[PDB]
Amino acid sequence: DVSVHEEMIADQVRTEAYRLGILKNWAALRGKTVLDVGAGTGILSIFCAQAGARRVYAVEASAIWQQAREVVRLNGLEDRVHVLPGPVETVELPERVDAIVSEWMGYGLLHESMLSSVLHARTKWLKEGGLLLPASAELFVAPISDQMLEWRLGFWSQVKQHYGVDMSCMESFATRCLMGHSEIVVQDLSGEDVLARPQRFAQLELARAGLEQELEAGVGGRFRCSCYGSAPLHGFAVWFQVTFPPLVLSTSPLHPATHWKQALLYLNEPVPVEQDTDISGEITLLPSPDNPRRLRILLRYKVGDHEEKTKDFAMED
Amino acid sequence: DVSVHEEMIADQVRTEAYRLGILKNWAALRGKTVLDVGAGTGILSIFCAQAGARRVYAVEASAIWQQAREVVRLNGLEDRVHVLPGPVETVELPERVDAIVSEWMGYGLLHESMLSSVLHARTKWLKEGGLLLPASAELFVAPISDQMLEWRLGFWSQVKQHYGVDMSCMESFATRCLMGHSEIVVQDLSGEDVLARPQRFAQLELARAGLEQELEAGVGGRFRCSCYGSAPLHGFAVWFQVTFPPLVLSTSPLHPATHWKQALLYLNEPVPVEQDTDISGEITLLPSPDNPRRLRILLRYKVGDHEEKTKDFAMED
Ligand SMILES: COCn1cc(CN(CC[C@@H](N)C(=O)O)C[C@H]2O[C@@H](n3cnc4c(N)ncnc43)[C@H](O)[C@@H]2O)c(N)nc1=O
Ligand SMILES: COCn1cc(CN(CC[C@@H](N)C(=O)O)C[C@H]2O[C@@H](n3cnc4c(N)ncnc43)[C@H](O)[C@@H]2O)c(N)nc1=O
Repeated sequence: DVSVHEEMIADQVRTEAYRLGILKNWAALRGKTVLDVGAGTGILSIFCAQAGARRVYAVEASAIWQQAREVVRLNGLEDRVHVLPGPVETVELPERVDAIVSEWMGYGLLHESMLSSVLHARTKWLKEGGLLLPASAELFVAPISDQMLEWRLGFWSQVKQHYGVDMSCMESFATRCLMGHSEIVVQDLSGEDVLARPQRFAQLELARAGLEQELEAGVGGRFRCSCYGSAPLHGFAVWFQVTFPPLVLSTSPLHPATHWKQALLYLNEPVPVEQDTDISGEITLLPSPDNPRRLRILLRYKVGDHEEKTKDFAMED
Repeated sequence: DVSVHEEMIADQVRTEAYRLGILKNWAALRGKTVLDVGAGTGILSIFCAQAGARRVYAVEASAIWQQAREVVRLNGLEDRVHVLPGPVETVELPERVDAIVSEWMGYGLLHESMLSSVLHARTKWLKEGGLLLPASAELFVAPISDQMLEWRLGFWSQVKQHYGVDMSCMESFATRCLMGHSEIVVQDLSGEDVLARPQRFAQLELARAGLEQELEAGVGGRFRCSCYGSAPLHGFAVWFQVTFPPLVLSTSPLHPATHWKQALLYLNEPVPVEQDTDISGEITLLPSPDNPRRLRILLRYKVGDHEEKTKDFAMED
């Protein structure tokens, strides 16, 4: 229960990006009012007060709201930051607000579906022309050769050289277990895993008319790239960045690691690729039919001269 | 599902200890018959055949028995190693056996309670004077100051120095979450965490009359030690070793790491200790009332001049 909060506060990229994204908007926040949607243990509301906000409403649905109230008190801000328990959809604020801040991004950007609550608060509580922090988000994909996966699968074929027993038949079993499922896998990668230049496949402007309906219909787009070299293709990694009106908070595997890691879409088995193998496809992020908070990703892809294939993923538990 | 098997075969201590423990008994195994209780993917049965066993019955209750049959075939041993699906309690072997091998140890030695199946097979299938591999087990305890836990709890009090927001009130919350529960926690430690000389608190001779009834009544004993230095005491670590009639397979945090890690018994909160603080107590490993395969540990302990305390733990899921 503390574990998610520990991961957040140990994430220097996340924490410093928000701290400085908020501080860069001092001019817009000075003497103004802020709503923190899903304030958690409260650090973003405190940052907003430290950037000069007159008053901050920290709205938190979970039990941890009590810790935000204590953090506010410890920092001497109890008369300017008000912690309000419950869903933002039904909280009663005493006034409309000049800015909304929220740490709404989930794995694969949209898992848990919190953006809809930020948009609900924007409509209900944000003053005309008010500020959203962050203001926008971009989605990226790249083909991957997951070096750790390669090693895990291949180790069965190395048992003979280490213990004198051939265990290579386990490779196919392990491949079925680790790649043959249809779950999105959250795992951190690096440049050593990235097989082609990353491609931006969608852009979300949080204030833009129609975004709520786009989320319901599916967010995404097509991509195309060409492989850097020869390797087993394991699938694709999806990640995001968000922008504070600019400072960019990135979750790319080519940038410093974050608690969001990346969302991995594994093909049913490895596919050999070579330098300049063309890969194209389409990725759509959707709410799951049974749970709208569980991310679903529909992947279409075409590797080289192979036929276009499809794989329909749901977020791992 | 493959994950437990990957962890096993990547555990060089486990795999080499069994390989050499088996090979050291070549004289007793040459031309003889072996039962492998819970053969899994089969490597121990193959090792026994490579030590000269005439015939090996590899008994495996789970679905993975099919992989053991394929591993046996890949190594050309299908006419000497027979993979038999189902519980050893009801398998029909064609003959009594000269030796039993088994990888029966769980976390905290007895979690999952597989030893009882080895003892059932000994009674039912082992010839008089036959060999058990391993033959014996010892249980150890030491007081611990878990350096990673210390850092995790203390990081809340460092937030002010890194981001300018006091979050020290989260320390008590985090302590309640991470130490205030009554679950056994499986985690690997090292010498940096060990606060006093480890103490052996029980010895199990697998062939000895009465062991089945001891397991039901509880295995364990008293211990006493004196702390090396000043540190927050977080509780105790429990681990085991097993002996092949001698080669010792150790899961101590002072020895190379294994997939069994150690079983950690955290006190409800840290207790300061100093050089030469005397600690005494008693540890009993028991089957859980509701699930006999789930390990329960009853801990009595006395730190310095503090009163004796009790904590009743059950294995984490
Ligand atoms: C998104 O997926 C990752 N994710 C993120 C968080 C981060 N936290 C805290 C945010 C942060 N600013 C701090 O603690 O500093 C977001 C918090 O937002 C809360 N929340 C969600 N929808 C709400 C609503 N309609 N009204 C009010 N509160 C709502 C939710 O209960 C979390 O406590 C978490 N805890 N778990 C997660 O898996
Ligand atoms: C103990 O706690 C850790 N532990 C261990 C294993 C190791 N394996 C495989 C052993 C090994 N020699 C190989 O695969 O090389 C032990 C195997 O033993 C099987 N088993 C248990 N009781 C049985 C019975 N009465 N009759 C027949 N088979 C039985 C069980 O289904 C496992 O597959 C595992 N898989 N999970 C775990 O959590």
